[PDB]
Amino acid sequence: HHMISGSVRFLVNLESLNHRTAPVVLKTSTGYLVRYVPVISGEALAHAYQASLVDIAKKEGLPVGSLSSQYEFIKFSTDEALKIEGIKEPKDYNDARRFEVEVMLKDVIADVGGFMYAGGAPVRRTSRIKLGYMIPALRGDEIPAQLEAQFHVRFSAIFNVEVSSALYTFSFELDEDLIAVPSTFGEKVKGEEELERQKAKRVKSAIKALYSLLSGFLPSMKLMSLVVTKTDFPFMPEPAHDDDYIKTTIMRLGKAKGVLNGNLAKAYVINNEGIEVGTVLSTVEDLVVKLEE
Repeated sequence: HHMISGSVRFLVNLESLNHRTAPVVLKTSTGYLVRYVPVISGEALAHAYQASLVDIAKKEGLPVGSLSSQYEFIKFSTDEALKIEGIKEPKDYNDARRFEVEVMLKDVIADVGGFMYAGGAPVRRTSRIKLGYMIPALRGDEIPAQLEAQFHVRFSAIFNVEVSSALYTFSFELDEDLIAVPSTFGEKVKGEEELERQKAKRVKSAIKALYSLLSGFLPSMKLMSLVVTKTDFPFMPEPAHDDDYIKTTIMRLGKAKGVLNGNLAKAYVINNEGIEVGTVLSTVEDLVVKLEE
């Protein structure tokens, strides 16, 4: 299956950021030090992504559900939601596919972003868009000092932090070939013909929704660099911690392609950072257009 994956580096405004935290571990000469630093959750990123997809879908005439249209991504998770949406719950395990397809036909956000209905016969559709946590980018020759300069952490009277911005990174995976494809076991249902007809447009819209995550719910941030891959095998680029993450990504890309017997392995780069790369594009817009091809 074709997937689009990526690793991105953003310069984030600390005032705008400052509340989730996550651990960072430093190996010292006399042991390990664990400190918690501010992060942006994948859930927050997913909300921004899904809100953007709602706007695209409405512009493009794709179906969006009642609650999703209001940027309320309850997404068919309870009987109250189903009543609001006008969808009957699965009557048995064999009705799971009918239900999933009906939900997908009602709401492209539940298709691309997945959903989970808890009930008598539960149905879970995993998200085709997978967004990692956005955490501090651990680059350069003075990593622990930079963390101390940015955050109220000490790796060993209380004043304001020294600096005003920090580099952050996250990674993502979009399983584009699984968009509009049912995930539940069952015999074919009629609505699948209509999903097939809408698939190309749903995929394009999901790719377009990447623009607002990648261009910089979320704090003020500036795109520094990214590498985004297109593979016909599972692949995740290097996290954007080391400055050689783009170079290292291409190395592993080639190796994985051979190991997993792949036919497609394209890589696109945006570099507003001056880092070494070794297809370089100018803007996120140009990336979107290329990923749609």
